[PDB]
Amino acid sequence: MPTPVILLKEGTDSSQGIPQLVSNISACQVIAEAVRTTLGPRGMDKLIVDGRGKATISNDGATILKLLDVVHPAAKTLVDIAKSQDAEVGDGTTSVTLLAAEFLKQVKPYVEEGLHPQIIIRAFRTATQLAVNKIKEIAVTVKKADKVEQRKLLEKCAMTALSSKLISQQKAFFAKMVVDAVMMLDDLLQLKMIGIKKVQGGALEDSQLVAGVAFKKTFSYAGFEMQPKKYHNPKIALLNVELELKAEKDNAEIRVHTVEDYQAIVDAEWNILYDKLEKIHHSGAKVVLSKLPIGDVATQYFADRDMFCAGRVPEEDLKRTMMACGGSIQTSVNALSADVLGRCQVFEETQIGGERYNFFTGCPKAKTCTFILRGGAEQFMEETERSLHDAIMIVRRAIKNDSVVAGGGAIEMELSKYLRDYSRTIPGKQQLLIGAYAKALEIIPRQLCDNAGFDATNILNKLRARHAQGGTWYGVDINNEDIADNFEAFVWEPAMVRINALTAASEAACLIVSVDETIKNP
Amino acid sequence: LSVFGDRSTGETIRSQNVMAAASIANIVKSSLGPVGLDKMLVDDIGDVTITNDGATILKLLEVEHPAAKVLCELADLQDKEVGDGTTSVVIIAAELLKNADELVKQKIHPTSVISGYRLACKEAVRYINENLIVNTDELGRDCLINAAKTSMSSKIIGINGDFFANMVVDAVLAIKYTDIRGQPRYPVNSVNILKAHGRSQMESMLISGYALNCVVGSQGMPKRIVNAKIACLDFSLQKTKMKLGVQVVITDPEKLDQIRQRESDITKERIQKILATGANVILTTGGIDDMCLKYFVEAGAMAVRRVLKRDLKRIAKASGATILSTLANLEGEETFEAAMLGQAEEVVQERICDDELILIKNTKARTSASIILRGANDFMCDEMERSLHDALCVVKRVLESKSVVPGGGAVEAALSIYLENYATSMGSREQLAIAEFARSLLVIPNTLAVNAAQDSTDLVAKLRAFHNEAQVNPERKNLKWIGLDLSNGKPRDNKQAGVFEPTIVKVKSLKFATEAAITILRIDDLIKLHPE
Amino acid sequence: YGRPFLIIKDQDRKSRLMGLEALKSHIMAAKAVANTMRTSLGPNGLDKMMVDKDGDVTVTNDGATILSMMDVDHQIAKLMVELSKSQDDEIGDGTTGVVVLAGALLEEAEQLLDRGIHPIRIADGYEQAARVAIEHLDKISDSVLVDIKDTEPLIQTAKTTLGSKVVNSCHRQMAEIAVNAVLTVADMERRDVDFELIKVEGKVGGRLEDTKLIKGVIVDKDFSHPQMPKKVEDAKIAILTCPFEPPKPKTKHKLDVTSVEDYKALQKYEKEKFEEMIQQIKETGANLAICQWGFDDEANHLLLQNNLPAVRWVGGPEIELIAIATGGRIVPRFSELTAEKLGFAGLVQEISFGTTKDKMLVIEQCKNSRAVTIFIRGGNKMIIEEAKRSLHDALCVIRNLIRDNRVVYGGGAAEISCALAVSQEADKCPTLEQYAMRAFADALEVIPMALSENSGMNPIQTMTEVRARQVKEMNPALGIDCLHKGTNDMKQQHVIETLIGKKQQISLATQMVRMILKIDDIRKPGE
Repeated sequence: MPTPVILLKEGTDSSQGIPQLVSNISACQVIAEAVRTTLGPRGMDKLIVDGRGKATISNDGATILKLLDVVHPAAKTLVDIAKSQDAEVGDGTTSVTLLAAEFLKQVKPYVEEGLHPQIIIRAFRTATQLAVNKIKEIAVTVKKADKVEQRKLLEKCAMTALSSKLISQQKAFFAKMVVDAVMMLDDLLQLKMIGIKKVQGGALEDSQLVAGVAFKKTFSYAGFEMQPKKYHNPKIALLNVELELKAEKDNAEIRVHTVEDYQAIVDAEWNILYDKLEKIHHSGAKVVLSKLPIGDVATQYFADRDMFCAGRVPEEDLKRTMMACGGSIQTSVNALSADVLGRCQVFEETQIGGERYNFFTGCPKAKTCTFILRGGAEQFMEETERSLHDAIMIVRRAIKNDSVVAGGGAIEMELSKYLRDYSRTIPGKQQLLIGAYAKALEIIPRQLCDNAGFDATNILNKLRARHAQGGTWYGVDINNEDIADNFEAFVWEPAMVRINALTAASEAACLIVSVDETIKNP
Repeated sequence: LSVFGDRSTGETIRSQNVMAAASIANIVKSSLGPVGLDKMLVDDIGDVTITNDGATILKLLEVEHPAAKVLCELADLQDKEVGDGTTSVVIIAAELLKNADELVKQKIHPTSVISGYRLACKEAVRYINENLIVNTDELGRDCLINAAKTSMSSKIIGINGDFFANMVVDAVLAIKYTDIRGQPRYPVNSVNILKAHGRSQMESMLISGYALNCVVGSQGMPKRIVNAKIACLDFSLQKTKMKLGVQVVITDPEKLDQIRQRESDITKERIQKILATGANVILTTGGIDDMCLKYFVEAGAMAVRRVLKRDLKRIAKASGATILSTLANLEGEETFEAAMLGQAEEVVQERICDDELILIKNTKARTSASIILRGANDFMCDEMERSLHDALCVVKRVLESKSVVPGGGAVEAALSIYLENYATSMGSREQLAIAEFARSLLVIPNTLAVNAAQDSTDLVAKLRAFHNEAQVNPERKNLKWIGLDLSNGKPRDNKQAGVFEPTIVKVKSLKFATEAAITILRIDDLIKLHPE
Repeated sequence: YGRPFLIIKDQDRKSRLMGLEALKSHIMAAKAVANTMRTSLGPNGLDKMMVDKDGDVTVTNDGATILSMMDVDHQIAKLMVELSKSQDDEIGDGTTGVVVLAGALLEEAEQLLDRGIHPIRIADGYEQAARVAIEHLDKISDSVLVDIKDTEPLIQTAKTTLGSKVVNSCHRQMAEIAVNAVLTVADMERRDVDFELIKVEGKVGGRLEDTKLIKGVIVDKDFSHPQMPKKVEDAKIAILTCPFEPPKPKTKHKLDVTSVEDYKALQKYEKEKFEEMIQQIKETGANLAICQWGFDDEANHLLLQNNLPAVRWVGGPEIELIAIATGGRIVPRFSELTAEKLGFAGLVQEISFGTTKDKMLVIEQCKNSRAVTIFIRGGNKMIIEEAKRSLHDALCVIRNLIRDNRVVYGGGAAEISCALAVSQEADKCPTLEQYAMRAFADALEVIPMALSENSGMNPIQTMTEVRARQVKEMNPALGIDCLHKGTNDMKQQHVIETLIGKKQQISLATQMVRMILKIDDIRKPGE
């Protein structure tokens, strides 16, 4: 009994052609709807809980898409774009996804026509290149101008980017903190320096910016409460080496005939630890931190001689501290000298919400700070942290590039007008694709107004009419519920965000539309 | 808060309805236009059914989602009213729904869209009646052939379209009928269609008369009669019952034999009364007993049993015979009159595909038309009879309404731009609905091109360009034209090409599509109930 | 075209509620939490009893505990639980009503949503209202900064905050206990106090009134050797961590005795070292010793031989409490032990507290001690735990008062005046935020209503009279006569509360509910 021989595995799914492509477009639209509501000064956030039961709320779309583990292949590309934009420029990852989906949405009716996708993607590439050039032309610098403080642009940039996430009504506050903080980051510019500290409890209006380093951590040994916990003008000693009785040092068997020699051996071990402690004290410092655990006895000696100590401190915060007080971490206690000894304006350790924290700050030459982030919700901790991370990284980009553009979708409207006018010049099939490009691009204000509950058709129509002639930076104003020169209203976003957004969306459309069929393997 | 099922609201259910409508559209999107490719259904058990006529597909396709059922019923109604456009009307409905939703999918208030749609339909039908072409000046048989063979493409028989159109027009002109005293109404389905696998449609023959799917009752009884003595008889032929309850009780046995004797002699005398008239042909839906058969053989007449009622009614209408449910008179005595007889030149049973069917040729009272199909399998034969039924339907429409429309999508070709211009008049928001109506209605050329597999955007653009030119320089006697083709993949003049469609097709199509859009668009929530 | 496709795995069971329906569901859940909590507010309030997963029981009034022990599944219930935990371990009681504020506010918020107001504006208005409320509140604040040494404004405050817990039986006494403890352990120069210095300790048995603060440390061990004297008058104290054993360097080590004389020398050393350490401790001049770890029995005796009672197997924290209480140090060897590091106290005496159970150790140190302990006694384990939690909250509130020395008379008058100020601003509100203002005021109005409801009075007759009085007069010192005394002057009634308490409460609740409004869409995976 012979049988026909199969080509591929049993159940190898296949689906080819226009139905496959339109299915992909619909899937992208579905992904969009999961995020459509999100962006807006009156925008939105989602709550997603995992199978493990841990809740997670988010307003940044990229985080949400990470949580929405997508199985369908095409949408995985969109979620990857979300990761890309998140690593690049920040909010508008939301906007990025909406642009991608809407590009696909406008193209799909023409895909119903049997157009070879490559024509579509060629038009897309040309349009995107032209759009990027237009943005760069209408980019705005300030250091040419006169009425800019080197921070005012940064402050307003934070102002704009923030006012969609969970802390929107404290923007006038958080912008000042984040700008002043990032001003200290120079010139390493990397996020690892400034940690974020999710202290439980408290109203986030009470969240603290310290020109120094703090710990949410400690660990109880014998005397840790005994030693004084104020040090007005202290010297910081930083030990990586542990302080304990050969606890985890080199493993060795020892042999001793004379009992007195055995006595001498135990004495010599304790003399090792005493020698280390004497080196520490005679150093003249009073504060000692250690990655590795601290012997209780050494704690006792610090207590007796009024030195403060702590053990098991997480390494990242230790690096923060050493970069703060200027001292260098040490592993050899013997080679110690005053040069590697960090100094701080004042040291403390004060209760916040039941937790035992440590403080030292006021170091005039400290290029790294930290956020004590009060808040009554554990979920606020992650959400506020995400928002703050977006703020920090976007303001870093802004410092790097003195280029700003108006917000409120006005950029998108300007691009729409420019591209539509350009479309008249090129005859043939390209014209319709350019038109669809503009019609998809205009989506951003529409979603804004919809989440604002307005007649975005009146808004859009007035927008186009006024924006044909009257000024570049007119766009949606949420509170006045109509057009405004958002630029003067200080809705200021770095150009890089929108530029990268458009580029990513363009190549996303290229990728998706450049697919005809799909093969699945069990 | 309802048990046994959840509910869905707003955007979810809107998108679901559009999704279903698009599904139904794509089910038939490949069977329209002179390059349409027919569908076929492995049923569940092998009794397949090839067909491209959309309404047939929808009826034979089980459907569960509500809106899809709505569209299916719309297709069925359209078939009950036109015959084709089930090629088209479903697509029109789905596309209008799609674009209307796309407007609504943004925010746009549905009732505004509905009002815009209503205006669109009224404007469109008015513009069509300003776009009409009258056939009265045109040669009758000419335009009839044109409309026929236009419908004949997109079907199995489009190739033989010329021959088939000739046959169809001959039949329909032969089935003339004087209506309400002022109308020359032509009855569809009056022409009889019989399928017979075997020879090709090349050899499929038109019958100048009527044809029976019946057989001679008695093999000894003759086969052909050159005389017209045709009597109809609903009244069945059995040695009669007592027919209600009449028990027969015997107290004098001497008479049982005579009782049984007349139990048949009653039928015997009825038959003899029938035959003494000289009728040589009898038909009967009711049963025919061997008693009658042998009598007929001895008389040499013609007898047929178990004929369908509609067929014998048509026989009476053709031969001029009178349907007779029984024998009776204004006086009680059961008699029969030669005046009841109908006539036809010759009646023959003939063997087509080793099955004997009965033919009736040239009834003198009223000319009748029947058509025999010849083909390879039963699949091709019954799908082509569906096609022919649509043919007769459209020709009936043409005759009933002396008015024709240029085929090949000139309709929406004009309509899109005309409605585009008219949209700005309203000034409200509804002109957006108007424009979307036009753009969606532009779907027909798109589907045409894709099924013809050429650059659809370019053909559509050229069409729109020609029509827009037809809306510039109002001296349009040399600037108004009409047309679109596929076989050469470029525009033409369908008026010259003969590609015509009946007006009522597009008119009723657009009206029903508008109603369907209004119904489905007003939806904003389904509530499910798991059964009892 | 039409066909199902996979977007998210388990696509069948990934449910989703979106928009206004979701919001209303969330408000229903929050209101359910609010109703569960309402009865626990106020001295007339009634507390809850929880059943642990492992079948354990617990009776309590502290809302933080109420939600902590709860096994909720709906997410926003978890959010409220975490709310209460945060509020408590920031402040103390008030969780007695914080979630109540949350629930009433969200209820009235739903009232607004029914009129189709977009949630974001609601959030913004509620934030504005909260700012107005807190600024009016701290305008109308009284202060205890101008107070003399704060003996019984603190006593009054404790009296208030304990009006809610069942320990109210002798709550005067526990009020003095709390205030004395915190005043002893407070660092006025810093405005803080670490509760690690406070040793909470409840041993079941005896009356509730028997509960007594001990200016000292109480240790859950008896004497190392039973024969040692039970009382000691002098308290020369030694604090050691090296066990009374032959020292062993914890590097992997062991000797290699070979000869007769080798073993004999080792044998001699065995007792020689014990004699050495005994001589060391004696010559130190100490009288009593405490060791972190176990003893070798032989040294146990020899220690007995020299009239030096000691304690074995003392856990760390207890040890350092001993050290700080006695002013002594922690010595790691005998050799480095000297008289100066020795701890001193007034009286140390073992107590056979239990009628038939093992004993306890108390150190009635008599000089100043930056540490202190509270010893709680009573008839129920559950009552013991409840006393623990209650007294802990009392300590927290007095600590908070140390952080800020300005308070507000309680009894609901405060937020009553806050609501009136909010209403007054609502007239200069203009547009739609006006509804937000009056909305927040009416929602905030709940706490007096709940108090009166638990008081059994007609709530609203009472609260209307309260509003009328606080309008006609200017005193924001008129709440609800919770304990049925004909004066609504809680200032005379002394029903008082920290500014920080209500301020943090209302701000935190505002932020929490602001987020609650901030959400629209939920995707729950089916279990």
